[PDB]
Amino acid sequence: DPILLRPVDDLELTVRSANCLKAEAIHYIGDLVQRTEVELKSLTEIKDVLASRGLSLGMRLENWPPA
Amino acid sequence: AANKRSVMTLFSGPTDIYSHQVRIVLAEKGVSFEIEHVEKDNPPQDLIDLNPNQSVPTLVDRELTLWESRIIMEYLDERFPHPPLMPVYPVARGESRLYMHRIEKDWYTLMNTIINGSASEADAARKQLREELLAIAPVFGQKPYFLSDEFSLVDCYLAPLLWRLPQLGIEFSGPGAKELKGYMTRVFERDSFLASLTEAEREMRL
Amino acid sequence: VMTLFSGPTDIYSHQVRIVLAEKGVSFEIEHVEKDNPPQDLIDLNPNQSVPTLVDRELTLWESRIIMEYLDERFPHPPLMPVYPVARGESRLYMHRIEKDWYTLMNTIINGSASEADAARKQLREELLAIAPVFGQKPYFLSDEFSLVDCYLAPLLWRLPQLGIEFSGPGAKELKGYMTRVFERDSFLASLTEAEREMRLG
Amino acid sequence: FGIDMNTDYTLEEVGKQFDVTRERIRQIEAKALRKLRHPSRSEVLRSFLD
Repeated sequence: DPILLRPVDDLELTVRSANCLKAEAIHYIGDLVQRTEVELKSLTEIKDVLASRGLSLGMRLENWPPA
Repeated sequence: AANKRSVMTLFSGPTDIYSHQVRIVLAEKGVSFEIEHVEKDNPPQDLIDLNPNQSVPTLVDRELTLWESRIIMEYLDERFPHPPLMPVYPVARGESRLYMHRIEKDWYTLMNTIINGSASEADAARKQLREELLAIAPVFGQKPYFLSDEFSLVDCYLAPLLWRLPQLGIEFSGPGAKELKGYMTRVFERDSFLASLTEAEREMRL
Repeated sequence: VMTLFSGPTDIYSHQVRIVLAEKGVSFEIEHVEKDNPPQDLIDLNPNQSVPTLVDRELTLWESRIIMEYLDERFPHPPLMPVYPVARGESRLYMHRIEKDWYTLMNTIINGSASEADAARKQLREELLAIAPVFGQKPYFLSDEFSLVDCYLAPLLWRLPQLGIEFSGPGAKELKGYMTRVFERDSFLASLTEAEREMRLG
Repeated sequence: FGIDMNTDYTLEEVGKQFDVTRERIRQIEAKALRKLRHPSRSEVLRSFLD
């Protein structure tokens, strides 16, 4: 998709639920589809932001990231 | 009290165009105003005591009441500026205060005379009123508004006096009414008009 | 090219003259007969009502429109507030005096001697009511002459011709006003010979 | 700014318009102008530089 390669703040997510994710040393969103829930009101906000724009949890993504 | 809040205070007229002229400029700037459709027989109490001239409408914002709609709809256009409603150039700003004076002294008294005139005057007024309103017909081709391509207060003096068209028994007729009538399609349904129009004045539209 | 169709006596035409001679506008006045200028000024004025201004492209009447033009175009010295709060005050205060007092003087000139007494004394008690307030500022609610006093200076100048006066109270804090404003060159070089002989000044 | 309007304005000169007069007005614009600063909202706007 064109929707995996964006800046992690480019989803307009909310600041504390943006701050936990970003402050926990995440790099790109194409890993976010791969990010597991065991690795992480903070849960609710990752949930609707991904289901709004066509994103999702625990997905399967190989050959990533090559810059 | 009335001024005791950080908001306005307006004692409007439910049918009197002095209010409805103020309503459009009141809401066209996006401010939260209190509506009070009150009567001359029984207005609100604060409208009687703090209003030592006792007119309608009447606006009150933390310092004193304001009336005489040109004073009212000027205080809002000079204090709450965006969007703007009056030009910048003191030449074009002069006449823009001049057309308004040529409406409150030219097309107002045809409304009062039709409110208290004889049977022929209601036609004589309607005669002088209806035909001359077609006399300014070709104006609208050059400008989408009254000689000012942006929406401005001089247009707001027309539409409320164009919303009471059949209310006092009027209908247009002649060649080129499509130009002015089609123009009414461009102004009679704006947000500043649609959200501001009182349903009491709407029912005459059917 | 800025001409003015001034009246010889009427306070309205004396109003605009104070604004012009104040700002320093280079103007030329054309007089009217008594309060009628020619029938020739109906083409640039379908109302035929004085005063009327003509500055090279523009026509204006109803001095409410005229005076705010010259204030809005010729900026200094300014004759209005600065922030929108007080301009509503001055713009409204002048609506009082042009509504209560000015038309009140109608029957004092154009009303029979019966009603002339009616307007005369009922107005006088109003005249000294704001009289103590002149102990707040020099002018009518201002520390510097502005548009709001523009309706009083040509108003006060008509006192002895109408027939009302100050006598004891209403003259102490009041008469200091006219002796402070009637000396400014703007009102000085505004005085016309027809409006001068009304009083000894 | 003077965008689509007459002369520009002062902050607390504006604050008497929204009626909440405070140093919020220096904030509302402050964080908003950051949002336009982000990418893909400045993608068309960036193109006017050089």
